[PDB]
Parts: sequence; C-alpha cells; structure tokens
Amino acid sequence: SMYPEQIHRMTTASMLREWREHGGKYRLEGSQCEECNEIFFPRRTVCGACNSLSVKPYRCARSGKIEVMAPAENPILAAMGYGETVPRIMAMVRLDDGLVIASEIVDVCDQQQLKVGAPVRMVIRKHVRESNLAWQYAYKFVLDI
Amino acid sequence: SMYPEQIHRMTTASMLREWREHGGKYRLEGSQCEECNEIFFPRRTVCGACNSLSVKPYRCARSGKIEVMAPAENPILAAMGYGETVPRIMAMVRLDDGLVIASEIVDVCDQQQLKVGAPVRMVIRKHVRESNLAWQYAYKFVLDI
Amino acid sequence: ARRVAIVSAAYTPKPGSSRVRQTFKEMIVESAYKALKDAKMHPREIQAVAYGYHGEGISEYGGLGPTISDALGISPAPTFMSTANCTSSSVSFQMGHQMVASGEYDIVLCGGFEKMTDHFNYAEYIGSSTECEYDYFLGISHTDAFALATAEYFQKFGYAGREADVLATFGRQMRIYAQNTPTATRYGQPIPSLEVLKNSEACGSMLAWGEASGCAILVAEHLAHKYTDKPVFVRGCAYTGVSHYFGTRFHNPTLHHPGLPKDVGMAVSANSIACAEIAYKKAGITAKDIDVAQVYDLLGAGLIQMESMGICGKGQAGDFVLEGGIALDGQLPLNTDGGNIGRGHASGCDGILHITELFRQLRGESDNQVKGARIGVSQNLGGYAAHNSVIVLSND
Amino acid sequence: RRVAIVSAAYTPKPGSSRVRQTFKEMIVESAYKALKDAKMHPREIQAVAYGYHGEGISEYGGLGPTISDALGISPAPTFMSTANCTSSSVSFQMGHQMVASGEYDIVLCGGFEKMTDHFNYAEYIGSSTECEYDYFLGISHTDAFALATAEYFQKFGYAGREADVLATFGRQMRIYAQNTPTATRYGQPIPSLEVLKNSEACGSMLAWGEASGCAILVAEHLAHKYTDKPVFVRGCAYTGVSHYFGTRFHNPTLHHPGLPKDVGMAVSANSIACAEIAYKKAGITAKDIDVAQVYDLLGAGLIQMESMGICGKGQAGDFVLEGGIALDGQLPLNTDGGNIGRGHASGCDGILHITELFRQLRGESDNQVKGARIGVSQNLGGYAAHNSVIVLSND
Amino acid sequence: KIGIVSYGAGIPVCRLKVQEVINVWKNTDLKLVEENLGVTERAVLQPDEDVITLGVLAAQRALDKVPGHQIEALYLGTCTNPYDSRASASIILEMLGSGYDAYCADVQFAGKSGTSALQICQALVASGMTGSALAIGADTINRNTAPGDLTESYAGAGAAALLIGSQDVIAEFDASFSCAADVADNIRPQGDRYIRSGMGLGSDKNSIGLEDQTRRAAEGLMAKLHTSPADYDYVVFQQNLVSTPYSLAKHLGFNPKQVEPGIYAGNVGDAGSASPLLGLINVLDQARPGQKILLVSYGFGAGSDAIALTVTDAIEQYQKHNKPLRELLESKIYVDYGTSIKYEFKYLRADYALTAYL
Amino acid sequence: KKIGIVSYGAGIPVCRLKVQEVINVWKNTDLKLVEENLGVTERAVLQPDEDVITLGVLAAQRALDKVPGHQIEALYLGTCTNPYDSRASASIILEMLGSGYDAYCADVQFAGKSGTSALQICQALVASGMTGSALAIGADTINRNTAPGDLTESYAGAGAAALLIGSQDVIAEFDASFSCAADVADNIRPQGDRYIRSGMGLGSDKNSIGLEDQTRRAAEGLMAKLHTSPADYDYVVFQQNLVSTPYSLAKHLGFNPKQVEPGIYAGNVGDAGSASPLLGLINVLDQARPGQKILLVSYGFGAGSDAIALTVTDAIEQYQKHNKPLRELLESKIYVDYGTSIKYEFKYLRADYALTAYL
Amino acid sequence: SCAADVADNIRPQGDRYIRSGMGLGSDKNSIGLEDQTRRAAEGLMAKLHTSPADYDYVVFQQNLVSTPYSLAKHLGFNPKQVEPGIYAGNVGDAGSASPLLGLINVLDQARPGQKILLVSYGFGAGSDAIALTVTDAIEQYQKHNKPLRELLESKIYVDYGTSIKYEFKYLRADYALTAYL
Ligand SMILES: Oc1cc(O)cc(O)c1
Ligand SMILES: [Zn+2]
Ligand SMILES: [Zn+2]
Repeated sequence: SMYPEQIHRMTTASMLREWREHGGKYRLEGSQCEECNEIFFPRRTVCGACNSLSVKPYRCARSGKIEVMAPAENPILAAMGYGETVPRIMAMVRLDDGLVIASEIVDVCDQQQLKVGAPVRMVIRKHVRESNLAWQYAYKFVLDI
Repeated sequence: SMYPEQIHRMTTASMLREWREHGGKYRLEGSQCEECNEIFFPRRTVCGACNSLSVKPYRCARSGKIEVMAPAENPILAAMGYGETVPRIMAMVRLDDGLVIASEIVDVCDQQQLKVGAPVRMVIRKHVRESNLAWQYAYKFVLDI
Repeated sequence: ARRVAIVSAAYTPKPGSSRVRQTFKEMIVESAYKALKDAKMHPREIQAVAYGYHGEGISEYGGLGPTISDALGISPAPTFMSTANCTSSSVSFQMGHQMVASGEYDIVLCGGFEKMTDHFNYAEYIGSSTECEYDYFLGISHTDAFALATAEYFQKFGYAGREADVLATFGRQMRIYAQNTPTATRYGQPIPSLEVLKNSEACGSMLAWGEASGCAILVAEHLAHKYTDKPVFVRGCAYTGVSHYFGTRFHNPTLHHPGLPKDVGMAVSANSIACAEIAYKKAGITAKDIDVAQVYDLLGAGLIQMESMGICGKGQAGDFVLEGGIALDGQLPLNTDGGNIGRGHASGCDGILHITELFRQLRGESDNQVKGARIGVSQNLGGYAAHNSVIVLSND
Repeated sequence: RRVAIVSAAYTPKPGSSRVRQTFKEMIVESAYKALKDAKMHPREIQAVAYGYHGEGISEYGGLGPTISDALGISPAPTFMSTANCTSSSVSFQMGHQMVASGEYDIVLCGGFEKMTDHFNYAEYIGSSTECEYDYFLGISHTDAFALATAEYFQKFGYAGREADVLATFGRQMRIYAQNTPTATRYGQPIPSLEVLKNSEACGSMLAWGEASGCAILVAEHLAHKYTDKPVFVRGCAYTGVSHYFGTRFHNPTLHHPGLPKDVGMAVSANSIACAEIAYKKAGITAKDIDVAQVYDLLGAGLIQMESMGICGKGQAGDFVLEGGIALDGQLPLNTDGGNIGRGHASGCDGILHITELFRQLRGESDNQVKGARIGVSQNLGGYAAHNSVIVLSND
Repeated sequence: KIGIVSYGAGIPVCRLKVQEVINVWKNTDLKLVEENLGVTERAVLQPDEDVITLGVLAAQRALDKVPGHQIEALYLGTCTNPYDSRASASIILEMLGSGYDAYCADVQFAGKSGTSALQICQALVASGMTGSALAIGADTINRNTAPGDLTESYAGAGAAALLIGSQDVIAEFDASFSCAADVADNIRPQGDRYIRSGMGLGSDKNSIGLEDQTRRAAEGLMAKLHTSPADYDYVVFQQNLVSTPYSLAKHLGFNPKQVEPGIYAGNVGDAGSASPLLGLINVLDQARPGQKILLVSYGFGAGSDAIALTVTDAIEQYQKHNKPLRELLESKIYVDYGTSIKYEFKYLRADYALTAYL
Repeated sequence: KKIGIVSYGAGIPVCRLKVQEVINVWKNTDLKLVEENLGVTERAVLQPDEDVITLGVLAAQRALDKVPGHQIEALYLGTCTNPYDSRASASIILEMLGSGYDAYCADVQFAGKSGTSALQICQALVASGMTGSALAIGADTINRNTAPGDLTESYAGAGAAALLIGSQDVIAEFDASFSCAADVADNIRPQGDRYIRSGMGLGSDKNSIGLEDQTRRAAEGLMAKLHTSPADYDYVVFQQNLVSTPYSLAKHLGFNPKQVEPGIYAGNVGDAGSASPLLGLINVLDQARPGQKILLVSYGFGAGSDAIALTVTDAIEQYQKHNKPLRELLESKIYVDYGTSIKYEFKYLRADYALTAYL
Repeated sequence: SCAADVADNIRPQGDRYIRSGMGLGSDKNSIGLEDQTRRAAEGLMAKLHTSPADYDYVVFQQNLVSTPYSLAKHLGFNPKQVEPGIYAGNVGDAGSASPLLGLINVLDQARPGQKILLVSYGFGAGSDAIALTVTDAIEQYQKHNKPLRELLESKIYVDYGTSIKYEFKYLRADYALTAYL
C-alpha cells in the first residue's frame, strides 16, 4: 500500500505452469493413445493401458451429464477467491465420451431443473488469481437446458 | 487494489510461530540443561549431551566476536524484504559464552574496523514482514567499539 | 526377511485438540520419549527414524529429517521423511518396517505429526496435495471429494430415506467408543441422542480437527524380548497409489488389477480393493480373519472402506452399521478408540493413531477390548484414495 | 541380500532449464530411458523411491501417487523423500532397503527438480533450514557455503591462494565436462585460469538447472536378466544434524567418537561421522576408493574431500592445486564435470552422482578411471544438515 | 459481397431490479429510470465473469455456426479491458483453439469499440489481407461504474461477436462512415477503475456528444450512399438505455417502427461496446431477405461509427436452427443490492486478505 | 497504383539518464551487462509535461507537415501505456492535428506490437478502398510504466512514431504482412496497475517462449507467403527494447549483422515500447536506396507478433533530399541525475492530496 | 500542561505523511508553537514563583536548531541557557524525542543543584512544561557514561536516491513478485 515494504511469501507461481496447461484448462484437452485409442484427462505423457510413449492431444466432449453432486455450504472450507459465491455446487460430470470431470455448476437459473443426470455443457470462467497477478481462466459447467 | 479480488496464496503464517519464539528472537534466549550444565541455541526441549528432559531457558551472551564473515552482494540471490540494503554483510558471531550465532552486521561506521575477531553486540532490528501483516523484529549485530 | 515387532506405541492425547502452546518440535519429543519409556529403552538406542507430515507448506519448514533427529537428540541418527497426506504415518511405518527387515537398522522409530495451527487457515492449504492444476487451483477441496463420494454411495445403493440415520449411527457409535477412551478428544462427553445427531452438522459424521504427534518403536524380533513382555508383529502391509484427480476414479486405465468390479466409482474404491487384496495375500489372511479393524472415518467414507476391506458386501456397509455390527458385541468392532470422529484426527499422525489402537487391542490394553483378538488391520487413505495403506498386525 | 544397479539415466544437461515440459514429462523421460537400458518393462517395477525439494516449488504435494500414475505403474507405490540436495541420495537408500528387505524385488529410485515452476527459486531455497532463525531472518544456504569457504581458507592459512584454489577446482570441472556429452558445459572452450579468477565466485559457482534422474535397483539373483555388468551396493550411511549453521561449531547433540576438537564449518563433524559409518558398513577404508563424487560449490568440495578421508585436514586446496583430482591424479573427482560443469538440480543431485559412478565402474565414462573397482558418492543437504555417503563396487 | 457470416452473444444471468439501487442511495427518481429511461433491471456481473469470460462465450457461439473455422483475425473491442498492457484478444484466441496465425489486437473507443473493431475486420476481408475475420464488442460497464453514481441503476455488461467473411453471408456490408473529435463528455483516466462524467447528466450533455457525433456519422454515410431515413427498414443505435435509440431516432428523422426491433436493453442496462452490436443481433434475428439496416454507434471522448447493411437471402436458412437473443435474455437470476455489490467487488475490503472471510 | 508509406515522423523526449545513475542507487544488476551486452548506455526521461499524446501528436504532426494541406481519413493510435483506459486518445490527437474531423479513429493495444498492429489496420483501410489514406501512430512511455527498482528500469524509455499510408508519392511500398498470437504471459500489466510486470525471471528461458518464438513464427510465416529467404532482404527490423535484441533475433533467424545495423538507434533511448519497430524502420528509411527490400517483425508480450515486408520506391530520393534524419534528432538531449528523473516521471511516493505544490 | 484545537499540522487516520494546516512562516508559529509554549512555561513559573533568570538550562522543542533560540528570545532566556541543550544540527526534526534528547544533552554536562526548565510543543496543539533540579548523584552517574554528543558523532552518509530508497519513498508495485521485480 502506502508503505512499499515487501511482505514475505514463500511461493510465487511462474507463468510457465498455466502456460503449459492452456490446452487442458481453456479447451478441455486431454490425451489419447495411438495404439489402443484409450482417452484420459488430464493430459498424461505415458499411456496407461498399453504403456506406450505415443500419446497425442485429445479434445474431450464438452457436453455431459451430472454423475454426482454435493453443495459446498460450509464457510470454514471456503477457499480464497471462492468465498464470494455461497453455495458452490460441486459435481462430477460424465462427459459424452465417458470421461468424468471434477468441476462445479454455475448460473443455476432453475433450482428444480438441476438434478442427478441433468445435461450440462462446458463454459470458460474466471478462477482464483495467480500468484503472479495474471488472471486465471478455466472451465466450469452450466446446465444445458 | 481498486479491485478487491482475493489473490491465491498457499501459505499464510499464523501469529503463533513468532509468538512462541519471542524469547529466542527478541531476547536471544537459548536453552540450558540443569543436570550437566550444557547450553545451546536455538532453544530445545531435549538436552543433547545428557539426554535429560530437564531443560530450562538460557539467556545467551549478547556480546561476542566475529568468527567468520562474507559479504552478500549478488542480486540474483537477493531475498524479498532484504533487497533494499546492498550489500548485506553475513557473519557467524561467536558469543562470549562460546555459542555461535548466524546473523549479519549492520551500521558499519568505519570499514577498517570490520575484520575477523572484531567485538560486536546484539541489537534489535526489523526483518521481513510476516505473512499475517505483522511487522517482524529480530536480532542483528553491530560493531562494539 | 526377518520378523519385525512393535515394542511400544504412543501419541499425544486428545489429537482433536490443538496444542498451540508447544512447537511441533516440542510435540514430537513428547510422544517419542513417552513411547521410549514404555519400551524400557534409552533414546540413544534408536538407530534411525521414519517420520511423516503433510508437507513443507504448513510450518514453512522443509527438509525436516535432520531437524527431527536433532530435536530428539539422536544425532547422527538419520530421519527419513514421508509426505503423503493422511497416510504419512502409515507410509512412515511401512518405511521403518523395511528398514528393520533389511537388517540395515536394528531399532527404528516411526511416527507422524500435524501442527496445523502454524497455518492461518490450514483447511485451504490441504488441497495442495492433489492434481493441483485441475482441482486445487480450481477451488476443489478434499472435503468435496468425500462429500461427493458419500452422495454416490447412498444414491446408487438404495439408501434413500436412510442417509441421515446411517451417518448418525456411525457417528454415534464413534462417540460411544470414545467416551471411555482417555486419549480420545471426545472423552468423557455425554452421548448425543440419535435424533440430535441427525440434526447436527454433517449428520454427526464430521471429524474433529486437531494436532498430535505419535510414534511406534520397531525392533528386530530377536531383540524384542529385552524391551517388551508382549510384542505385536507385522504380518503384512501394502501401499498403493493412483492419480490424485478425483475424475479418474470412474475411469482408471492406468490402474491394473484383476477381479475389480466393472462399475468402479467413488462409492466403490478400486484402489482400496487392490491394496486390500495385495496386503491380505502378503499377510496370509482373508477378510474373514480380522478380529478388529481401523478405517479412516469422514462423512460416509467409513462405509466405502469397510466394503473395500472385505468386511461386508458392496452396498451393504450402511445396513451393517445400522445393525450395530461395528459395536463391541457386533460382528466386527470398528475404530474402537473413537476414530477420527471421537479420538480426533491430525493428517500427519493418522497412521500411528491407527496402529496404536490396534497395538493396544492385540495386547489386551484397549479400553473397549475385543475378547481374544489375534488379527488387527488398519485401513488408511490419503487424499481420496490416491494413497491407500492397509497394515495387518498379529499378537503371536 | 545383495542389490545391484542394472541401469541409471538422467535428463541431459541438468544445468540447463527445460521450460517446455512439465515435471511429469521430465520424470517420465529419465524413467523410461533407464528402463530401455535395462531391457525391462515399466510394469515390472513394484515400488518407487523418488525425491524432490518440497511441495513449495510447483505447489504439488503428496506427490507419491501422482508419480505412480505419471509413470503409469499404478497401483505400484511411490515413497516420497524431501531432504534437500540429498533427496535422491536419501531416496536411493530407501530403495536399497526395500529390495534388501525382500518386500520388493524391483525398485526404481530417483529425484527431480523443476525449479522454473517457481518465480524466484533461489529465495525459496532457504525454506529448508532452521527457518525461524535463518530463513525468516534472510540467511540462505548460499550464505552458509560462502562463510564455510571463508573459514576454511582463513583457518588453514590459504591466504593469497583462495582465487587460485577455487579457479583450479572450477577449471578442473570445466575440463571434465567438455568431453561428457550429457554435461551442460559440454563442448565449451576452456577458460584460462586467470580469466576464471576474475570471473564470478572465482569460477567455482555451480550451474543452476532442472533435471530428473533415476536408477533401477534389483535383487542380486534377478540382476542377470537385465544387465551383463551390474554394479553392487557395498554400503551406505545417512546422518542427521541440526539445520542451524551455528551448531557446526558447538554440537553436543552429535555423539560420535574420535571427532576433532576444532569442529566448525571448515571441518564438518557430521560428514566425518557419516563417512566412517559408511566405510565400516562397506568394509573398506579411504585408500580403497578409486573415484568419488562430491557436492561442488565454492570451497565445499575441498571440505568434503577431507571429511571423506581422501586427504588430511587442510590438504584439499594444496591437493587440488597439485592437480590431484585430475584424471591422472591420485583420486579423480566429479569426472562428469560436477555441479560446475554437468549442472545440478537439487532434488536430482543424488542420482547424478550415482550415474557417473555407475558409468565409471562399467568402463563407460568419458573420462574413465582405468580399472576402477569401487566408487564413492559424498552428498550433503543444507550445510551438512543431511550427509549421505554411498559406496558402490563392481565385484 | 463481404459481410456477416454468423454471430453470437453473451449476457450475464444475474439481474438486479432498479428499485433496489434507488432504495439504498435515493439519488434519482424511480419513475424516470423505469418509464422515461426504460430500464427496470440490469445485469449483475458474477465474481467469475469479466470481458474475456463473456467475450469468449459470444465468440464461441458465433464460431459454432461455422464448424471447423480457422481464425484469420480477431479484434477485441472493449473499454473496460482486464489488461491495460498486453492484448486480451490473444487470450480469447487461445481459448477458441482455432489457430494461432491470426491478426490480433485490442481496439478501444468507449461504446464504439465494438463497431470500430467491426470496421477493422471488414477492412481486412475486403482488402484481401484475410479471408475471414472475427469482431468482438464486449464491455463490463457495471464493473466500472461507481456505487452511488447516478448511472449505477442501469449499468450492465454484455458481449457480442460477429464473424466477417465472403462465404454464406447473411448480412452484406455496403459502406461505412466514421467521425471523431475531442469531446470529454465521459472519461476514465489511466489507473481509474470507474468511468466518470465530464459534466452533469442531461439533454445538454447529450446534444454536444451523443447526438452530435451520431448525427454526423449517420448523415455522412447516408450522403455517401444517397439514402434517406425512409430507405432503411431498421436503424440500430448505441443503447445504453432503451430511451437512447428512440430519442436519437426522433432527432434524426426515423420512425418508431424502425427502432423497436433493435430494442433489447430493457432488462440488461448499459452493455457498453456491445449495445450497438447486440441491437444488430436482435434485428438480424427476425429480418427478412433484402431489408436494409443502418447501424450508428456512439463512443464518448466522442466519435461515431455509421455502417449500412443489406440482409441476404441466406438469412432464412440461418434462423431455422438458432437461438434468438430475446430467448437468451429470458434466463435470469435475481439478487439483492447487497449481493450485487459483493459479486462485483464493490465493497471496500482489505488490500491483503489473510483468509476469504478474514 | 501502389499503396504504402507516404511520409513519417518521430517524437522522442530530450531528457536522458545515464544507465550508471540507476545502477548505483539500486545495485540490482551488473553495469557491464547493460552497457556492453545489452547495449544501452543511457535512457530517455519523461518530462512532467509530456506523455503518449504529447509525443504522438509531435510525431504525427511532423509526418503531416511533409504533405501540406492533407485531410485525415483515418487515425489509429497504437499504445499499451494509454493515458485513458476509457475513451480514445487518438481522438484527441485528431483534434490537435486539425486536418479533418471525419476519420476512422480508435486505439489499438497489443504491448510492443501496437505500433505495427495500427500500421496493419491503416494498410487495410487504404488497400480496401475504405479510405484514400490513413495515419498510424505507435507510441509508448515505458519509462513511466516501469517501477523503480525493477530490473528493466535502467533501460526503460519512451518515444512515438507516425506513418502516413497512401497511394500517391509512396516512398515505401507495402507488399504483404503476416501475424500470429498466443497466450504467453511473459510480461503483463493488469487493469489498474501502473507498472508493467514480468511473468518470470529475465533470461534466455523467458526469451525462448515469447520473443524468439513469436518473432520466428511471424517471420517464417511471412517469408513462406512471399517465398523468400533471409538473404533476399536488404534490411531487417526487429523489436528494439535493447540494442542486443535485433542482433540476437537475427543470429537466431539467420540474418547477418549487416542487415540489422541500419535499424539500430536505441543505444541512448532505451525501450521505446510500441514505437521501437517503427523507429527502427525510420532509421532504415532515412538511408535506403530505391529497390531495397525491408523485412520488419515486431513483438508484443502476452505474446503476438507482426511481420511486414516493404520495398523502397523511387520517391525515396526526393523525400530525403530535405529531411531531418532520426539519427540527427537523437543528438538533442538533456541530462538529469536520478533524483530529478524520479521527480519528472512521478515515481516519488507523494501525498495523495496536495495542498500546495511543495506542501 | 495546556492544550487547544489548533490544526497547524495534522495527520488524518490512514495518512502516512504529516501535513501542514497553513503556509510555513512566522505567522504559523505565533498561533501554535509560540502561543502554547509561552502559555505552558508562564503557567509553570507562576506555579513555582520563578522567573526565566532562575534557571541554568532551558529545553524547548527542537524540530530545528533555531526553534529553541527563537523561543528563548521570545520568552526572555539568554542564549547561554539554551546552547547546552542543542543537538539537532545534524539530526533534523526528531519528533517526540526532541525535548527529551535536549534534556539528555543538558544532563550530560550539568552540575548538582542546577535548575532545568523543559517546555515541549506538540502540534494540534499543546505544550508540556517540566522543571527539574540536578541532584548530587549526577557526578557519580557521569563517571561512566557515554554522552549523547559522542554518540552523535557516528554517522554514515548517503545520497538522496539511497535515502529515498532506504525510507521506502519510491512509488513501487503494491504486490512485489521478487525483490527487484
Ligand atoms: O489432507 C487432508 C484431507 C482431508 O480430507 C482432511 C484433512 O484433515 C487432511
Ligand atoms: Zn495405449
Ligand atoms: Zn544435559
């Protein structure tokens, strides 16, 4: 503020972390194996099933349904950058291609419409600010209705 | 700033850490063993030589001589909060009771007087600001002539 | 390939109570020197130590090995560190067992600790031990996984209308065990009614956060006679690891195991089945041999572990708990010291807390004692089953 | 039972950064290259012992299961080791005990450091000491080595030869690294001695980088399937002493007989104790050593050679000045170039030592000690807070 | 024949009734804002929304009409830019994942940034420098409007994206005319968060800025095309309020039938750079082939952009399967004033937060 | 008819601050590194009464003075240190020029490539026939938006450049262009912040992910479009925050040092921001002969890059017959100490609310 | 002691810098510095029934070397009663310590029995007057004591750039990524 005395901070994030993960967070990019066509998310260097080094980027399905959901209403567990919205609706989203993404549901226009198995689609939203002052953007899911 | 959005920080120091260490940092309090009369710094619960739990605090001698010194002039190795004073003179201080403290020398009025074996005294100075916005004070040493 | 026995085990009492007056160095010395006194052994007799904590991000203290050794005054005895969530002590115990069994060290100390009050808000830090880029940095806490895991279990196993009763019954049974255990945090408190517990937070299944350090002394079998009258041996132990990411529970091509159920989900922990099957084969027992057990309890996560441990069939853990089966006269007593709900929970110290109660059980010293117990098993998970540790102990 | 190293590999040029790949990609690179050398399938690994500085760099904690999934070996367990520069040295000793205990037959041991994920990795380094009385006060590891170097030269009457000793030690690392392909300073011209005396840190400053390394440990009876010439582990020792730099001078907590009365930073009491325990466990004395590896930074190499028993107290400077650590010398040191020439990633440093000794015992090193039957790795964490001495022999 | 190929829009779902703002501040008449100005509620920006969030949504919705499109140019028009140095259009380009080799920049001129960027894209395609181009006009006026400001009750946010191309055009680009001057009616200096007025709100402020530049641009384009107000089926103005296009029409010689199709901001408020583009979307959503459209936008510190369009016969096949803007505006969540101030970060909170609630 | 640059003008502050003055105060970097390797011996200082619009209109007016009686059809100001975050600063410069009111006007912003981005837009307006001519301005005050104690403070400067695009009396023809972009937050300044901040520590690692990559991609992309190699171009112009940068990129891209040297100017100016690629082109255009081929590639952080290829026409000889070269303009300089420089650029932490000038 | 509401210098809550209520000059001194100081001194002397001539030493607020002399001339004290207390030629305005630091310098050379009159001024506005007598124990005290003046000889010189840097007067980034970034 008015006294520009540096304050101690152990960890300052370099831009490289999010720079390498632009594909995964902005475009929901996973990985697919060339030998067996098994798909994973998040991206991985080594295939799991056949254990081949040959793995290539894969665009996960941006549509899906809610496998399981649980509201986050406890203020003790509110994280910095996410305490403004109460409650956050956490949910596991079974995409159209079978993969499951751990994210949250936003813009709930109708409370009655939201239930288990309801169709949702991926959207890009703002997340907690980086330690290097850069805005962090990543995926969230809204009801596709 | 003008946009009060929470910024991510993995670690936020509790005030407890510095609270328990006021004796060590403000008053240079180490530990003395009752049974075998051996002294250490920093403070410890178990005596090293005799392995007795009967240990009590001990006020180390706040005077001593410079055992070995090395200037820190490298800007790549400058730490946050300590980058304003260049160069910082790091020193190992052999207290008058025989213990050795790792600190730095400040207020160098005469450069010729700063050499190995010079007598110094402990002083209280400001250190890096705490993660909890509280100012941090701890010991340093100046030439005692 | 020699045998290893536990001569002593102890931990700071009331682990669900915070110890804001002592540093973590003071806390660690307390549990170790109390355990050494129980084993009639000098602290210099320890040749190495295997200790564990969540990570350098809590107390801002890294490379803790040598600081632990100096804190205990065993220098130059080495200290081996393990940073593995709630299984930090379970992995430190397994590390110590491998150190004695290898013959490189004769007497080892294995422990864990968590001094959470050194962090302003320790609950936010916890998420730093996952797939942080895709969960921690997105606002996904560890408590979220257990909340979703509890939801999927009740929803796919036909427990609709009974969700509040099952959670309250498990939570109430933990209070009953912890009321008479002096080291438990909820010790001496009155037992809330079942209807009161259903209206409480998390339907009475919320754990008690706190701080504690624990440890156990492992020694070579031939040396065990000097230090203890009744030693507890290690039949077998297994440790397994899968992706921290919560989504991979439903889709885990990396994990390779046979006989795993096709419908793997958060309700059916695939990694927990694998770890149990490896440990049981290695320990030479089936699930039907367990006389008393210890699992990680938080919301409905205890139910998921009982089914993965083989105590009851898939989807039957809820009905098992409702039938008073984990009671002292029940078919299998579960968390006889009170568990994380009653005894308390410090993530770093959780593994030792499990061994200690199992250790006391096999020596007939537990406050709620299983009559004629011969086999004790500790089920522990780190993150949401990213880590999983199953340890088997027998008294003879 | 006996354990043998069938293969060891690490990402090339560890002193140079790899900003394009994540730390997962970096760990897989060294791991799967090491598996190809040992003719073994990745699913054959039963457990892993890996090491990194701490969760503060990449903000990734509880890394074990992430490593197992990254390698694609789940449900195989990964045991984590967070012990400064000796993270790989400690993790290798962890794998040795897993195989020797018989609980695991095949174990992968390594370390890594992805320093570029932290904005300023250097100011984070101090997070692994007595943080309340040095990290929070502005005292870094680099301060300790500078003081230790100053006490050594001043206590042992090296006045006037300090720049020469450090430059002679530094230039020997440059010469070794020039013909080592994986070294960072590979292929560079050799600067003159006088140029190095006027350069930064008198030419003894190491090369900061990032790398992942690993070595495969297997039980003795299984070793013949994977390699023709395995390297065995004679003995290893690990010792713990107070992180605080002042305790080197006065440490009644350290109980070890026969220590010199003038213990300080110039005479490492912990490094002597660790060396003696390892030498006894391996059944060899200092005269048996054919080639060694030290943690080289400023004059810390000089202190380590004396604590290792290679030369008397105060002789290392004169030993290095007389060209003793050269290839033709009495005892070659850091034949791959060391931290000055090969580079160094703090978590990965222990494997970087073992790999060169592993290569040297098989006659495969680019600066080859002829007929080397034993190799010794000296590694320290903090300023001798950790100390790790591992002895490897080919017979 | 170069013009708009497809379009997409992005609107925040949270709504704040105008009465809520009046009851707290009591700084203006409710009858005036609801009836005269024509705004009964405004859009509330959530904590996880900004220019890029709404902008990439509108851009993604426009590109979804053209599957597999390769982006050759992307210009973000905004005056409430999340970055004062470095272009946010680069981030939106990254999120679309349609290619890296593209003309990219941030265009800024208050409410005409959206149209000014539309003129950029048009020039690129017409000059053959690219084959297609993407224009985005987005603004978070609600984020950059101070609490207690007279215009707080009708400050909103929105994003509109239009793809310019030569293949399958739904609305041709006939000609355009633009003007500018130094009229400090509204200014936000560097570092200021809130947009500020240069003089008191009223008809005097509108005559020198809003009405002056709009008339000059509209006349300039019509004189170039030898057209009068009667030749255009629709007219689209800057729409900070519902009253602004109607008031500008009466001043310019347009009839109310020509304005009403473009009116959308009854429940959104001032959408900033998107208001002339969102109004064009509401017009294109029900237009028949052949109809002529005149769009004139106004940006303060003033200048104006005039653009004339012709709806092609391909508009029929476009509307068969598409969601109209009026339907998008149906989805809304209501919040009180206390919540709206929390979501938009307008509480004076501590510079350094130890925890989220401490 | 050929469309290209008709005239140009530049505006540069007269105040200079020797680099050594900054190092002595902060001691945050090696003096030999900046003076010899980086190549900046002194940097430009912003007076209290000048900014982007001051330098811009000065550069804009100087180019319009070569074309008497000109009427402005379009004016685009490219800058990342914009005096206004809302409303266009270009509209102010339009009013100051007094050469017309009816013009396409906006502010273009993309870090260091805002100048060329505005140049590309003006080209598209003229080539598409939407206007008959167009005026592009690249300006920046990096020194104003660089914090004291920043590593890059010693070579942070300011400058403005303006180019007139037209179809009559063209001195430099516009052949083709190529642009790319990506989300590489190597340097960023969020809204509300005054100072440009770095995304990672300075070094060759930070260069490889942003400066080197985007310049290489844009350059090779353009040269493949025209089917030319580095040897076809007589001059090459890169981003010139430092004198070392155009040389380093050439070595990386395969241009010999002789193709770079004509564009060097910033030895006594420092980082000129969005004007550095255009100022380099101006120093090239001052000495070029007819027929010479110029390849210009710019860099803006948060990264994107713009590649533009030019040919010098026969009209260049008539143009420079009566023209002040940029090198001559760079001789006029006033020197200040560090104390005055901090006072001039408003970097002292002074009272929020000032009762008088000195109270 | 005396006080009043004279806002000649003020620092509102949250302000870092001390601000003046009016332009510097002799007029500003008369309403605050001169008024309150005269009021407190005259009030004290009337209580003690003493005149300026009875005191060996006088100690005023010492924001400047000139302030005690001008106040003394105003209140009727000859220069020799002031000069022993002066120290701030190379220190500047020492704030709340200026009346106390002036007394210390007086006590360093004082003899037993000597009378000291100390009158301090704090803006906003108020004045504290205290009268002292030196005891016989001062002789023993001064036998082993480092005088203030000897301590004031130790100094390290800096330029304006460093001084502004040392005192955090540069407008730096609110959030600093590293020490120099
Ligand atoms: O690592 C942890 C996870 C969790 O769910 C709870 C806890 O206390 C620690
Ligand atoms: Zn595969
Ligand atoms: Zn003792």
